[PDB]
Amino acid sequence: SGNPFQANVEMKTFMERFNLTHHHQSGIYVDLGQDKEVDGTLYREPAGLCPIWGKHIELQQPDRPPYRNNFLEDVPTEKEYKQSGNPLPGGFNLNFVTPSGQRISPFPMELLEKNSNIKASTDLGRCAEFAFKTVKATKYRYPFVYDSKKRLCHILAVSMQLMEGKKYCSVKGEPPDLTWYCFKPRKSVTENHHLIYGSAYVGENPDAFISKCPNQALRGYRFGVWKKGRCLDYTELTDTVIERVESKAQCWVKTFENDGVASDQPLTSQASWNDWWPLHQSDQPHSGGVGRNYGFYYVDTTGEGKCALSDQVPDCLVSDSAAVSYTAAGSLSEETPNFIIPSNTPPTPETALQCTADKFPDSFGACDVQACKRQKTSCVGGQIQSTSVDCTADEQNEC
Ligand SMILES: *[C@@H]1O[C@H](CO)[C@@H](O)[C@H](O)[C@H]1NC(C)=O
Repeated sequence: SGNPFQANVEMKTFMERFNLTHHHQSGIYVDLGQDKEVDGTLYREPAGLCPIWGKHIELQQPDRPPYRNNFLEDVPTEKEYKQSGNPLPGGFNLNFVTPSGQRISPFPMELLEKNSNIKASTDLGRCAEFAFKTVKATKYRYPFVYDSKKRLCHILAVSMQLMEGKKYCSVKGEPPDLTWYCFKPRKSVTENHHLIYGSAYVGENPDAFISKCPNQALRGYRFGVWKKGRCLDYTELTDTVIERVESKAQCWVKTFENDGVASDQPLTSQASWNDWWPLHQSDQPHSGGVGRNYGFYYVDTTGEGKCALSDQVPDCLVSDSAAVSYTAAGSLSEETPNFIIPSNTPPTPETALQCTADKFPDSFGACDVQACKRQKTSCVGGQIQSTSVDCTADEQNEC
């Protein structure tokens, strides 16, 4: 009878957007899928094509001045690090100033929107284009953070994303001998949803991410894989991790902070006070975006908020009007926000899940005799429905 989310061009192109292995093509928790040579040494470089919503690097600095514990503060100056002693004060922000003595980052969006050289149609893409178009003279492309609330575009001099261990870096000052404070990738239930992280390469095709990335939570559907002639949401799969959550927010954080998330990160040196970029290592992994990136919040039959998490690139959806499907790349929110909608170039449709009952009639599958359930695909108040129901009484003789 067919997988309905595949028996259509419109469906296909739409299910493709959640496929992070396809367009994003790189680590999400850590993103370092490319190499680039600078001053004769080979460094890792972020390369993912998709923007990562809510992602910030949490620092672990001492809780005393001069330490701000915010990665959007400037990379420190030599003088500032002379004054502070170990570990480094400051944040990850590029702090270069042009010859004119004008400042690179953070850079105002109002300036970008009125620049012809900036050919992107959306504010997020403009920042991205700017990241991509601006790097004593190198070919390295810094990753960037768009502060979408302050409309400032940040270029990040530091590409490192994760450092831990008493062998590498200090935590809150301890041990006190270490040059670097530790830091990791974070997503928070409450903090910083308005920051967007990305490799420069989001900017090469500054409009592409609009339809090739899973930017938003998908409200009212669970990620699923087509099997045994029906859509199996992750709960029905053996490889899936399921964790009890208190709010749909924790689930979303989990799709990004779980152990299996696409990660391009066992370092082999104490970074110098000045090494803003990971070194290329012989055995470095490139995830390509393969990972436990996918997940949804649902409530089970007993009233519990749960969180299914899978590494299976989904190819069908199970309707569940309470559910929200998250990935590592996109936002908690499910509303297209103003900064990825052209300022004007008409918007690109996703009508892939709109329907009428007349042109979209109840279609039933054959009986999965192992689960004694069958696919039913319908249209209810203008939206596609996809669930696994009871077989007929007849078919039941076979389970
Ligand atoms: C996702 O994309 C990759 C590479 O483009 C592909 O090999 C894989 O089959 C895709 N997974 C799907 C469509 O479920």
